[PDB]
Amino acid sequence: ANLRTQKRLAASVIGVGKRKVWLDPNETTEIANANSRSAIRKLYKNGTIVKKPETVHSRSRAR
Amino acid sequence: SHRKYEAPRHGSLGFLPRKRAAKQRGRVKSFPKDVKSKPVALTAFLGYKAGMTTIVRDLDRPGSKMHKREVVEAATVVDTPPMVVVGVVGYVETPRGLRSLTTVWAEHLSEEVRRRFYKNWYKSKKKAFTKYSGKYATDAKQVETELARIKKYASVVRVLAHTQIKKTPLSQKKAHLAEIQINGGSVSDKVDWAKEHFEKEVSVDSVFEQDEMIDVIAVTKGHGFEGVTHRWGTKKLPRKTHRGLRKVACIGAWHPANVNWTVARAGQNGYHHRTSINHKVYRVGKGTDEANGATEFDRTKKTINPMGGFVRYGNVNNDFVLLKGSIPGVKKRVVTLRKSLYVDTSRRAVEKVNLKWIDTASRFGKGRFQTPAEKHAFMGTLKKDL
Amino acid sequence: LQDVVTREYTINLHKRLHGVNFKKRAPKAVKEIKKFATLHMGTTDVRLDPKLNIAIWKRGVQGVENRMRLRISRKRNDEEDAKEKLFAYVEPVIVPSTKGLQTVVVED
Amino acid sequence: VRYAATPANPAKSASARGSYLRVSFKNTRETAQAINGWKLEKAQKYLDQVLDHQRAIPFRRYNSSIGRTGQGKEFGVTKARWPAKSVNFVKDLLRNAQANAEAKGLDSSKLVISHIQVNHAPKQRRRTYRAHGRINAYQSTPSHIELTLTEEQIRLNSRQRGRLASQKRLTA
RNA sequence: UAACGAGAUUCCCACUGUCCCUAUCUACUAUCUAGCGAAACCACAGCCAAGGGAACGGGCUUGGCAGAAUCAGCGGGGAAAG
RNA sequence: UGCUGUAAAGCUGGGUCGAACGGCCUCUAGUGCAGAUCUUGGUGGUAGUAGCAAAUAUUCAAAUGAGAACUUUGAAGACUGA
RNA sequence: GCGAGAGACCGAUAGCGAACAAGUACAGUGAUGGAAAGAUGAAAAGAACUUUGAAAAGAGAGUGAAAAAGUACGUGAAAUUGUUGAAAGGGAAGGGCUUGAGAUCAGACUUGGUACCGGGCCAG
Ligand SMILES: CN[C@@H]1[C@@H](O)[C@@H](O[C@@H]2[C@@H](O)[C@H](O[C@H]3O[C@H]([C@@H](C)O)[C@@H](O)[C@H](O)[C@H]3N)[C@@H](N)C[C@H]2N)OC[C@]1(C)O
Repeated sequence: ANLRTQKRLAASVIGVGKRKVWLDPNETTEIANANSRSAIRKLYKNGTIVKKPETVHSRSRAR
Repeated sequence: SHRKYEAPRHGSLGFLPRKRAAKQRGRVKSFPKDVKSKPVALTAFLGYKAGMTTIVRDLDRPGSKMHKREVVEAATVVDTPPMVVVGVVGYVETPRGLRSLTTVWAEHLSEEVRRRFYKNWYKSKKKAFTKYSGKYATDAKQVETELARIKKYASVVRVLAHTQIKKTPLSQKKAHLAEIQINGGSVSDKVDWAKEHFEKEVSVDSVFEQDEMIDVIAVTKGHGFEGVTHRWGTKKLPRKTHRGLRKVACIGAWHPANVNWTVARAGQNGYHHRTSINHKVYRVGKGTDEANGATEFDRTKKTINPMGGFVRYGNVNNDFVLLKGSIPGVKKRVVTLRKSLYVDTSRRAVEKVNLKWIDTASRFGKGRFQTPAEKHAFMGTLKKDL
Repeated sequence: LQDVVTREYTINLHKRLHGVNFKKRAPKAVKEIKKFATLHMGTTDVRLDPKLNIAIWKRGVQGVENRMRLRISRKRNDEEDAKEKLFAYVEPVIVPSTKGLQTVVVED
Repeated sequence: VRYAATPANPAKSASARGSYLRVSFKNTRETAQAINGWKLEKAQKYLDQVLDHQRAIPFRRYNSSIGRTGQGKEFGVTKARWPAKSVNFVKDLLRNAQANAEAKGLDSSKLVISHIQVNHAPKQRRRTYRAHGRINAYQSTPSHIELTLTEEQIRLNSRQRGRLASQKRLTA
């Protein structure tokens, strides 16, 4: 119910900013149990945590 | 020391205090002085301000540069359905002023005037005047004794009358009830005329004729709290004035050590009671006339209402009075029309006006057509017309 | 009285947002829709679907559409000691034009 | 503990207290006076309507330069206000006193608020910073609240005696 | 004395709400509410006119008068505060 | 609650309270407060008043919880703009 | 400095600055500057248990000679404040003098003497 640490750990493990980390809204309890980086990796592999895609910056008008 | 230079006072000391009027309906302070030898008549009439328009006229003032020439003039429309007489009041002279002796009411009161006696009509049992009505049903002898009292003792007789507000487009359902003084004839004649008009309608054309000069009593447009610059027209202080410039810089000398009543101060502006005189009647139109807005020279089959309706009022579907110029009040405001308090013999008072044309283009914008038919003729067929 | 009922409405948000501070237009549209749902369903307990919130904010803080087609349903609220026996659920309606649409009872 | 007022019949009464409550003394005094001497149930209903801004608390002493409202017409005033925190503290104390009365067997619908008062509690100090490097006080003005619920010769001269004897002998 | 100057000054062109003469609009305040909550200052206090008086009184003398509780403003007075 | 004295003051009834204290003859002094912009501490009126307005901006739902404008998660709208 | 005995001395704003974890806490770059603060009760017997409350707490109960001693603790003044009762109130209030009204207080049937004697007070 306070997933601030899990968000920070996922950002570190996945290799993105915190702004690109998606924590499953429907899986709050299991994410709350993920205290180690190892558990964060497991949740990342299962898809419970997801890397959001980058916001497009197209160069088509520039070209 | 004296003022370095002279200037007239800002604002008039005769319209004080600049406070909110006590009632929204404007009251008639004074009625025309009674002349016994005239026919019995009403001296006032209540209507509703509908809006303004433009007319064209030929001027008849010899010696004027515009003599025998067309002039364009602003004019005001007052929606004036007939009033209903519902009662009579007798006043006796006393060394302390006029005192009302008794009030006599008609047998039946319409729902719109009986709504006037209620703050919460929908939650009430509607008992107003229900026991009074039984003073007629038995034999009306008590009513006639009261009227005999008025004949014996009163020196001033006024009728109680109300507007038929449901003939206007107003969403207000309460009628406006007022005392209108009866002038002419003896007191007995006044009481008889009041009695024969109980429950009856009296029309505007019986009080006011065309070319008459009449007075308007109404409460002005409200503006709320106002500063001295606009409330009193004082000079704006220079641009570089610390703490602001819409002020009166000196509000008094050291002595007297009190702010004087004559100094301009910030306060409530507008919503004042005003009695404006000498507004000429340009037309007394009729509600049944389907060419209210037509003249001898402009023969178009046309009502007084502008295309689209009067803005924020509606359509004038009753008898109306077209008055020269502007009158106090806003749209929808109940206005009291009064006969002149004096005899006027000047040209402007005795001129007979003959209207050439009355404008009926939209008041909601830059109206450029007088009629839907003219609009269609100018623009031709449109897509929505197929 | 049909306590449980679903109807579809048009709300004229343009006249309700007239003169409103530009950074409060979308937040005030939220408040206007809540007030609109109480005027028709008689319930102060009004819940807005998050898809409605997305539709309100689609064009930014001052980009609210002039008219929105809403589906409002009054529903029971067991939730004892709630002060409200019913509540109104407000959700958007995808339509090609939000013009010329009358209030319609929805047969679920 | 000693209450400022002791019930006439303690068997038909129930009290409650709150000390050192961090709620405005002035708002609490006005809210306590607004229900002083009322039936308990009437007072609870009224406080709930105050919280909903349907009725207001009349401010009669601590009211200088507060606003004016039409909800004061009920009480003959123009200055009234809706202090939620004071209302909540007073409601909690009324609830506690009702619980105490129920434990003593008293009937809730008969209970009237026969005593209620607010006293100053010691102030809590904070600090506020002023222009030109000055420090001023920023204190709280807390409250002591307490309340109680309660179930609802002519001897005569010689001449006077002689006069009455004579008058009695006259009328039989 | 060319050049230079946030230096002082006069006139001209352009320009304009500086002005004639003001009006209207926006945001934030003020305003009302929930919560929070200071300070300056304070003999006692607080309606006027005249008198006399430390020769310009809130109080004293003689008059005018005088009706609870108040809110937003205001800058005459408190020979206001610092 | 009263009594005595012109007075400075003295005595007494009732309540509160818990460990020492007074009359008389004398001795002695760091011995009597309204003021000193007195000292230290405490407390008011002011006053629920001034005010809590720079730095574009927040919204819906769920979770948690006695309690959520302010916590967490999701959706979104924004900004810093290397 | 070390060891003793005393006083017509002071009695917690006094007496050393300090009666207490006082040259402490804290301030200042530094030299230096430098407070406030003693007392439940004989004994913690420091309130078990029930109940309302999210809780702090309340209400019962309990201990105690006392809770009018509850670690906000000996007594517990004043300013200031709440409630209750009584009264007054047209641009201050307060004071003297006088009386009325309402409240309080007091006294001679005496330390009365033996139905009588005799006295006290207010009056004609
Ligand atoms: C727990 N708070 C402590 C508290 O112990 C406080 O003690 C006072 C204490 O000194 C008082 O006691 C006092 O007793 C007398 C007399 C005036 O009562 C004083 O002369 C004496 O200095 C003092 N002991 C006592 N009556 C109340 C406690 N709060 O001392 C300071 C403090 C921080 O407030």
